[PDB]
Amino acid sequence: KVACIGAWHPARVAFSVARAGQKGYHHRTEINKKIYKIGQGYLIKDGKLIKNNASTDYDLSDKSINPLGGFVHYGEVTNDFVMLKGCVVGTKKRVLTLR
Amino acid sequence: MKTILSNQTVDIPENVDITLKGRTVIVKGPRGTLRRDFNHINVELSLLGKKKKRLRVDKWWGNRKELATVRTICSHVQNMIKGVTLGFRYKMRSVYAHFPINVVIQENGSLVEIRNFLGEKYIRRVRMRPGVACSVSQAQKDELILEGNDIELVSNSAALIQQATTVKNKDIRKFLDGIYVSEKGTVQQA
Amino acid sequence: TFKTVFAEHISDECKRRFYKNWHKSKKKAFTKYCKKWQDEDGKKQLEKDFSSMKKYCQVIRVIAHTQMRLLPLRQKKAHLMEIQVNGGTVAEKLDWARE
Amino acid sequence: EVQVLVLDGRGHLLGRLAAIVAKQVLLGRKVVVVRCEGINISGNFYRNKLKYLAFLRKRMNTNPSRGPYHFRAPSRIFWRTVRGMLPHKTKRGQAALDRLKVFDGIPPPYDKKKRMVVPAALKVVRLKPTRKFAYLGRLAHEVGWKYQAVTATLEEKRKEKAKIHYRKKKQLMRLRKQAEKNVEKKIDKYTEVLKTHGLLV
Amino acid sequence: SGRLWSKAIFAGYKRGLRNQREHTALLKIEGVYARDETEFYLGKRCAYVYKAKNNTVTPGGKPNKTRVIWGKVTRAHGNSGMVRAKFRSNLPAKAIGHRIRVMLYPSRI
Amino acid sequence: VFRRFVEVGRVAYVSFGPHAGKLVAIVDVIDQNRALVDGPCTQVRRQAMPFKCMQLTDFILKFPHSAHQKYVRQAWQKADINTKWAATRWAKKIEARERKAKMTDFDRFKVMKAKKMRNRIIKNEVKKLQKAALLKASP
RNA sequence: CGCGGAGCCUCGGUUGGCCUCGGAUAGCCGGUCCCGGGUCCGGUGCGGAGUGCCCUUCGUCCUGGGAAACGGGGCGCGGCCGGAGAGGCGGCCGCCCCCUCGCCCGUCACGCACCGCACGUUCGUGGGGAACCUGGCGCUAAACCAUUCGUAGACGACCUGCU
Ligand SMILES: [Mg+2]
Ligand SMILES: [Mg+2]
Ligand SMILES: [Mg+2]
Repeated sequence: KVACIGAWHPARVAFSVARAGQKGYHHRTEINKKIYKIGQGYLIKDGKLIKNNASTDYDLSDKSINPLGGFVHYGEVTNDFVMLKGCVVGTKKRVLTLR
Repeated sequence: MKTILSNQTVDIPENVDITLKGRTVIVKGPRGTLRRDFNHINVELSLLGKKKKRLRVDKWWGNRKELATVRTICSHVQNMIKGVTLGFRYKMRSVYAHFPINVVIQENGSLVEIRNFLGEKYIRRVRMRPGVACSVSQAQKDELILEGNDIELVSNSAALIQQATTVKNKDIRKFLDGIYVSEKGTVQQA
Repeated sequence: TFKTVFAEHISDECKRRFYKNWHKSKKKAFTKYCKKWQDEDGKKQLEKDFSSMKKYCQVIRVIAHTQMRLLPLRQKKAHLMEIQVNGGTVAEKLDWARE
Repeated sequence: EVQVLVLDGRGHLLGRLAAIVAKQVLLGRKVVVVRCEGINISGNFYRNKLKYLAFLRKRMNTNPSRGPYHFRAPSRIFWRTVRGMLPHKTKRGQAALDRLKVFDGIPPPYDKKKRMVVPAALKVVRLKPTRKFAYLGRLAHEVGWKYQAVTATLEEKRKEKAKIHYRKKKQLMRLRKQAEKNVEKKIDKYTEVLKTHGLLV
Repeated sequence: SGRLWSKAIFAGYKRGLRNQREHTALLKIEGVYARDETEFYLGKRCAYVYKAKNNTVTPGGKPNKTRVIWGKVTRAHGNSGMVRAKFRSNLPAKAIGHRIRVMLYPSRI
Repeated sequence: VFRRFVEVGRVAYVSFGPHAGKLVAIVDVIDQNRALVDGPCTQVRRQAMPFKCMQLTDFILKFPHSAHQKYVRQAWQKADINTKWAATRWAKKIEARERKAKMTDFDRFKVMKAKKMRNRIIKNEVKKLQKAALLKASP
């Protein structure tokens, strides 16, 4: 708890004192997230699909951005993707607005 | 006490032909033209002559404070007339004890930049007023030579580049460095 | 907001956004609207609504939507968004958006 | 008298115009005040800005969302001065205060109507010319009014449509004067009756 | 044809600051704003014409739903127009800021 | 600016006060506010008047300051001020302004019919003058 | 879409309009000749004036003279154009269609002339609500609950899915 929620006078609780209530699910805008990669989706090219959008020029493996077993609580990413540095708001499957 | 009448007349040479659009003095001479409005002062301006063209200015029931603005108008008009026939010229020396202040003039005399003031790395860049052209002299080793028509723009441009070279956090009874206005002259010395 | 113009063929994943219950509806949204792209008296209404929007508006915003059938999610209802168009004059950014 | 009263706000002192408006609104009399950026306040600018910034500090510190509502447009600063001259806690003063419409700039119901001027509230009448004054449009800009640039671009657009109106109205005035010389042998009888009884000097 | 009465505003009752006397009304006649300009009006009949829900009788016609409270202008009030008026029954406070007719009956012109 | 000056001999027009509507002449000046003032031919005996009552005209008489009554009377009579006034437009505007006020109910009727006819001809004529200015067919 | 009709219910105010320069104030306004200017000419206790201007309403019939004749009138049709700050408005044309009347000054007589007496005169086909007849032209939905979801959750709310 918060032990004191205000003095005697003003004879009211001010708006600045910590109170209990809703946590999370608030709209937030955070800035200066750097893009690290704009990834290409699975495209079917010569009859069989090219799936190497997590390859680098140092790795050269034929692997997708999907971890083994897929992204947890999400699914798999077959479309174009953006790789941002760090953490962003929301759960998995949250629609993000990126401007 | 409010004085019934306080006038002061200004002689105008034959080079300049000033006009009066109300309380706006448009002076026009060989070095260009100038313009100020005096519509923050309640006076009457009138051209007098037909051959010599004086300029009077009257106040009509002024108190003491209003009676001071008459001769200021006359002094501003006379600095317009000196500005469009002779023009204004400020020579300012660069004083330094150890680190030579390097001034190089940027685009067509509109911007100066000052490199080595007290031996430091930040580069002062101070823009002149519109109409003031700065220059580096050839008569002496290090003086700026900036010049123009209007006195309140030539003088402001010297004040910007003098307050740009302020010594901070030191005693300024030693450390006398900076660029300081050395004389207030004219072009076309009569 | 001055004037809004929609396209002729809006897909069902975007038309699903306009309903609270897709399953009980008769799917009638933008059906009287789309006929004025194949009309003449309603056709001439459209380019008057572009040219007035060309001569009054200062801000243009395109109305775009995602396409949820490429995503592995349960949701089929797409998300609409106004994305504004920077750069150029208003007449320049308008016929860009019509293409 | 059922029409509204359209007052130009420009050149008028704030509280001299407000006592004029507040007495009319209590006597019936719908009144519209347009162009509230032109309203002047006497005393130099910095002095009057401090009185608004001193007002911006009065807020209920327990919950300032309940507090004094500090309106920042020039039309809504003027609207609170005339409210302070009204008995606005009663039904009579609340029914007064909605006979008053205030506007920034001149909106398109009132741009094609001729404005009135109250001479007992003008700056050129009520101040000595060597006294400093301020503008309500400038002072609202430094306290947080978002829109003096867009309101200035719409006032300069209104005026150039209004110059075209004037020089066409004035073009008909010299055709009417041209007509009075064409027809003067057939209206000399009627211009004698009007000149006898005090019309037509 | 024509208006034939002069239009006036019901301003308020004869009052002090913290007392009002409802038996005397205060009127502002449009057009007169000085006390020397108000001697014309000092005996004139005056009416407060209003409408209500039920029909009442009309002298000289079928039952309308207009009703009248009649009064007289008795004296001047102040230095700028503003006569005061005595009505047969006191004016309702609903009427404050509405129209009162001033009539040109009993004449002295 | 400032064509009309308070000086000795300046003829003023009294705008309000008890002597309202009378021409009068400035004889001497007192203390920035008042003026010694005399109308010998307009029934205003010599007295003091504030300058805010009086409105300056264009007429100046020639007599020295604080002369007696007879020297401002005869300066009034030659270069006759009473007949130069009531020939200016400003005395004509006053003459028209009061005869509009002393206009009876029947004279307002005769003016109403006359002005209604007079504006029919003028309005008819400007229809013709602006449709003849409309007959223009040049690039 | 009609005023198309018939009646109602209910809320009342109101008693002719002004359709627009921008501004200056120790200065303004209006015309004009030469390249929006300079000249020039006027006005300025603003008369090209809000201390103003415009509309004016007894109705008709006899009958003349002026103004007119390039006109008037149509919720006449058809087209065009202007206006976005709250456009909610304002124009210009083409064809039809009736009227030579309406505006001033006159002849000529007439209308409940209701017998001294109040709420008369407008806006106004006002607003609002129901019901009816008459025509045309049209139109055929969602929302909530239940259900499912878990990006949500104390409960409601929110996010979802269902030939
Ligand atoms: Mg130290
Ligand atoms: Mg804020
Ligand atoms: Mg009524």
